[PDB]
Amino acid sequence: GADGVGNSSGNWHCDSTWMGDRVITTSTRTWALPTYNNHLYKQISSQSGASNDNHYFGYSTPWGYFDFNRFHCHFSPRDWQRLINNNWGFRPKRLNFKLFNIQVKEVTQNDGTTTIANNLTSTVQVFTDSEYQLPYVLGSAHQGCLPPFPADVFMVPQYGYLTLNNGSQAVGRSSFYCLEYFPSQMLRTGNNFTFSYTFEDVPFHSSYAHSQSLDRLMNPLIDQYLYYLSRTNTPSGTTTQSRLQFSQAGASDIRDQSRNWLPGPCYRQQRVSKTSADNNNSEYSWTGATKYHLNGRDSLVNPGPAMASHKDDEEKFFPQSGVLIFGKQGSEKTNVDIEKVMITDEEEIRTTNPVATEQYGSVSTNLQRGNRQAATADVNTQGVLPGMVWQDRDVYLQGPIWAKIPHTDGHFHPSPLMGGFGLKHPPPQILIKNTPVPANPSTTFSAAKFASFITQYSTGQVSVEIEWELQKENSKRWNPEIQYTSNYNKSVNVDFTVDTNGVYSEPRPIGTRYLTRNL
Amino acid sequence: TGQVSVEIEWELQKENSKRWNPEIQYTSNYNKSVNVDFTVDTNGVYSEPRPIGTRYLTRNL
Amino acid sequence: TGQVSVEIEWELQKENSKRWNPEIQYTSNYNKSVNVDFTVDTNGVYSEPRPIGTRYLTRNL
Amino acid sequence: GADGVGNSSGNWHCDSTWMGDRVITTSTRTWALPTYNNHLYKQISSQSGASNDNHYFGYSTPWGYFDFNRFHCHFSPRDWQRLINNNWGFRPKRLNFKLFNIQVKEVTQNDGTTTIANNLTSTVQVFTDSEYQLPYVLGSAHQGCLPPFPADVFMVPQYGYLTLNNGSQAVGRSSFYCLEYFPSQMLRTGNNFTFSYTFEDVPFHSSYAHSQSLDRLMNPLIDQYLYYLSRTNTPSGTTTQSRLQFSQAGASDIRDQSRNWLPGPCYRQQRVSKTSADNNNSEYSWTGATKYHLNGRDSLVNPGPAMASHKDDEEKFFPQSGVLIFGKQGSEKTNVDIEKVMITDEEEIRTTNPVATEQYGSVSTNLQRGNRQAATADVNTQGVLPGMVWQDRDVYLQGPIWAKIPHTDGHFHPSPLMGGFGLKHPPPQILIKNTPVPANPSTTFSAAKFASFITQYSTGQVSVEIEWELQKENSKRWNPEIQYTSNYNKSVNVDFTVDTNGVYSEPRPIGTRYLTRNL
Repeated sequence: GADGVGNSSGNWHCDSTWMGDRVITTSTRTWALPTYNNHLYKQISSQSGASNDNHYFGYSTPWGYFDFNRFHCHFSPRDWQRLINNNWGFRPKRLNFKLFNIQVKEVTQNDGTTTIANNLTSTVQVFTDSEYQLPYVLGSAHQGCLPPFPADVFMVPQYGYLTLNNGSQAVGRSSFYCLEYFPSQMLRTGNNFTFSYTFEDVPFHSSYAHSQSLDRLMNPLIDQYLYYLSRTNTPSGTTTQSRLQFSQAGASDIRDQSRNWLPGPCYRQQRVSKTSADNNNSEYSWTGATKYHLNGRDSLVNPGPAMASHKDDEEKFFPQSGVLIFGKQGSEKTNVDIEKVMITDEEEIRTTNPVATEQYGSVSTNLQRGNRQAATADVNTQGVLPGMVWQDRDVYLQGPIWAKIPHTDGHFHPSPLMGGFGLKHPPPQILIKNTPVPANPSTTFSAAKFASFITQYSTGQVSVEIEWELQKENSKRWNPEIQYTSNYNKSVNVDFTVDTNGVYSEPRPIGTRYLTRNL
Repeated sequence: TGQVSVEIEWELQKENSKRWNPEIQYTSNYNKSVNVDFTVDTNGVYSEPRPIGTRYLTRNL
Repeated sequence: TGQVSVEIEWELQKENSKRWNPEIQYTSNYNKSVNVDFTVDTNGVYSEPRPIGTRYLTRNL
Repeated sequence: GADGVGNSSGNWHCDSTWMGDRVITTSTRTWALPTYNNHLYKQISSQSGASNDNHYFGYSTPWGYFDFNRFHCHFSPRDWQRLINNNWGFRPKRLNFKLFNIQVKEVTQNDGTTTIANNLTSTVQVFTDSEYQLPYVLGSAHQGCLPPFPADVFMVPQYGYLTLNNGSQAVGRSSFYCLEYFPSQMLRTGNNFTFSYTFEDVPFHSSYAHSQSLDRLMNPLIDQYLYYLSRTNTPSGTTTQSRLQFSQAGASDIRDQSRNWLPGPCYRQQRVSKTSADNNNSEYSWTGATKYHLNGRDSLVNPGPAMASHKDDEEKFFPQSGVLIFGKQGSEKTNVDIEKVMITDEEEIRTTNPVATEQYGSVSTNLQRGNRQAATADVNTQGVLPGMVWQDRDVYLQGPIWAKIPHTDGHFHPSPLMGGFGLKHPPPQILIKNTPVPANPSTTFSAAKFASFITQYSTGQVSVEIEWELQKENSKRWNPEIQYTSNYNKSVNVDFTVDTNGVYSEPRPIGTRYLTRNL
């Protein structure tokens, strides 16, 4: 804190710089914090009637929180293009955070019109846990981000959490956390708040696409010295007899060649098309879904393991849940049409990961003999076999930056499914509250709890700064790369700009992988 | 109106005992229930279900 | 015949938790019984009544 | 431990010395230790049918223990007479303990006659808890002391303990202690054991008797200046009228004088006589007893609070349980006659403590008025009132030296009831065991527990040394004191000596208080 009431508690840093190695990003927004719940905790549970897998049990706090998990908070559409076109990889070294210029207003509903006036003595209290002692809500891809466009004002979302349940009823192991029981900093008008954070080592995200499929690793000019079994039986006469022949695989085959590697694992998806006439007429939405079954209830697998989507020369098809889906500007919550959503497309992983809608391969069912013919079956699911390789999912732009690895005895490879950077100790949650002000107590002592409070809210500015490390590309490719370009044709509205009514919108998803590497 | 803060320092006396079999302890019931004990209800009212005394661990006379 | 002695050093990891309501603990039943649990009987035969697992205290995932 | 098998592990000190301030005592005995229970713990409970107050629940260990709680262990009859006749008080400063010359024998029952031979490789294991973590059995006045006469050999008693019960069944709070779970020292033939101990401060025991009763503190020659109400009404005529007169109390009254002090508290006893013809014909033994009621069961109060016994010029009477009772040489356990027991007599406390068989005093029941006459009742019980004084019970000779104060939130005036010195940290228990030797296991692995062991026992010598502090008397009394004297008349046998068959016996109890002090 500092001097106040007529002295600002901070300026607007809010700039982007590029040092040739690392990137430094800063952004600033204006927020408004309501009082939630009327200053009291409440338990919340699902409805009486409900599906067995829709039940939940939890609590809802008066507190509220700041979250920037999304890139578009930290990157303009232009700054996003120094990154993509010019770089193979990037990772989040370090960040910095602060709040300033806090001011608290009180409102009076007298008569039919409200009035709003400053309360200079009121306070706001803020803390960051940083010991990871609370349930961690971030990384679930909720709403309430800092707006992508710097001039908008946003509303701070409410905080809540869930724990173990049986039906709609709690179990004995379920925990209840009172946020009032942490140390926090009470900020009056002239006071300000700061903290800084340091990311743990994490591998770079890969913004390259491969220039070679795992099918073809070799030169067609030269034959292998290994043999495979080419032909099972021979035409000895008008009737064939069994004779085993062997061959060496050259450029005329290439399906029969020996290899050191296999594609990544798969957990299979249903296929649907964007053309409405193609798809079947029924509800398969839930029945045809791919699911995992945990403790007697089923849960859809929305992102799934990373897989190529539409195969080759079919754009029309995408896996049912297998991809991320973003909404356009101003889309309603429920039952919205096809042209309102923006469906992501991942074709860049064809070279390693298998297509989401097709089988991994085929495997031999039985042992052949003289009188019993061979047979085989398609394998729809694979775990990880020694000697396989894969890629991860794009981070895109408006998608999530990081997620927290659960605390467990084992985990295989941590990278999270939606995208981005798995962290064992991610950026800590920041929680904020309006301190309650009692209103006009009775003259005689009571001992009952106060039901009456002054109605008030607060507002101010918030600033975030992150340092990013870059991985440059060095490549001998002769011919030019594919780049991200805005169309040069004329239009009614420019892309990624405000319209005539002052509404900022994002036309399309933008993925991170354009530049090409060889496998 | 305003805020008030209290801090107290307490001294502890540890137990050293050769008893072979296990002690009686204070435990919250593991069975399911509509409301958890020592927590707020659906209307936001905090309550204490039962009195809790201090003497569980055993000494020999 | 003779005697044998074994000594092991164990390292512990303490819990730090903000949970408001009390944990589930392992407790021996306070009701009366013919024999105490985890003790010798009238013929001098030591027995273990039930398996005891290690995980009671709770963490958040 | 030390060199062994042909070298002794210790000598016999065993002597008494007097330095003019403190006394130093040493004694040595020979012991024999059997194996108990066949090397295994057992729970023990009362019988199925039994009185509600006779139930118990506990355990019996293979271990056994050394106890000297009794003076006659540490004092001959002559050494006991420097103490009594020459001293006002004594207390136990310090002690020292050791075991030596351990030897272990194994016995073979083959045919109809046993043979006994050395086992040189066998061991004995001994420990002292000293942290007071076990149930403390000592101070309950059990048998198994070191013999009073140095030439006898004694048998080491078995150890056991009790805990909470409900009926004959255990409760959940009852504890089970395995003595194998303490550190102990394993002693082979040439090895020896030692430890020393230091008593905490304790007030001297009082071996004086008072030369003044609390009745008479004053000189008869002079009158008091205080007044009391001598006479309630006056003979105004043939009929008396009420007039209050007052008087000063001189030597002709002395019952009416003012005093600063009161006698000690009382909890009353029934009276019986040594003459058989006097007592009533019935069983009042249990019904006429004085008892305390704890948790729904009744327990006799055997010693009771310290009180004078037979009043004055009645020797014939003694309180029912109110006194200690010792048996003569070779008395049977149950239903023994009057002349076999030795009943102690405490008359020396008349001057302060009230007689055990009579009331403390009388107290006014009601408020008088014109038409209602005064009334009063006898008070059979008193707690402690401010400004009272009392004395404690004699320690005698063959009675117990000390006891352990229970560990509790409060206790009033710790001195124990049987007699002697209450200690918060008394001398620790010493526990001893024969290490088990397996016998001839089967050739094929079993995993069952061994039921078969070599039959063997051990023996050796034990030595105890205690330092005592003395409090000398300084008195101006002109005429000679009462002393303890052995009768000079001829007799068949001398007192406190062996008989013609070699049996040592103690003729009478000997208390500690002879020399006189003024109150």
